[PDB]
Amino acid sequence: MNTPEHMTAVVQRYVAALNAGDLDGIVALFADDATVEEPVGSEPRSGTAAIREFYANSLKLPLAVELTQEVRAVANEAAFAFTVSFEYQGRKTVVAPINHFRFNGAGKVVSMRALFGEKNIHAG
Amino acid sequence: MNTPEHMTAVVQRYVAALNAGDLDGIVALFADDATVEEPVGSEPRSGTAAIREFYANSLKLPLAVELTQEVRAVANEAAFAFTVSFEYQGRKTVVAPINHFRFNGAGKVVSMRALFGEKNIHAG
Repeated sequence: MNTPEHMTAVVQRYVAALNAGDLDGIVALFADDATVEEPVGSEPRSGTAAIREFYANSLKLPLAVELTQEVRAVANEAAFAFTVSFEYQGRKTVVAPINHFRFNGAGKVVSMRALFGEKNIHAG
Repeated sequence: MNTPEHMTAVVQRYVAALNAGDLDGIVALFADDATVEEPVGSEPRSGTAAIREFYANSLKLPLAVELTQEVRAVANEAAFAFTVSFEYQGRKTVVAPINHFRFNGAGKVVSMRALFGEKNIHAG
């Protein structure tokens, strides 16, 4: 099993890499065969290439990401609440998802699911 | 597909039924083939009898439960952050999970998974 300390450090590093626009640092947290489903209910992206492209695309505008409560981490999984803020054409948006990671035996993320709907998308 | 507003009202009903110690009102939110897994990594309880027993066990102590952020709801799923406190012989414990619900076509909860570990629990 993963330790909660490792899974919590990863979640913190994810947030910091998003804030830094550090694309390589984000992708390095994932397994080679990982999948990302964001938002929940959309079609999943699988493998390094598609995941790197997903994050490259999510970083087209500067993002401010804040973890907004403690990380929950138990049994090879972690969940966390956060916000992502950005501005486009003079309009600010703040999105507030809950993300879920599952980790493999080597401590890499094998699955990310980002759960948020239209009610979790707010004005800046 | 479920509505985010139906899912959100069920999360609030759940929380309200826990606070009132209303065992029937909790179990009525679940499908008769639902599974509950709390904490994540423990053996899942499946079906009405086991789900009623699971909540009867939770309700052996008085609970104070409150949502601590807005509910996330999309597709057929919801996730929520909350705290639960309870007291046994004058000693109080507070726990901060993130729960995830999946709902069926009829709007009942077909699966609840509760993520938290010892780092999210504070006794006395």
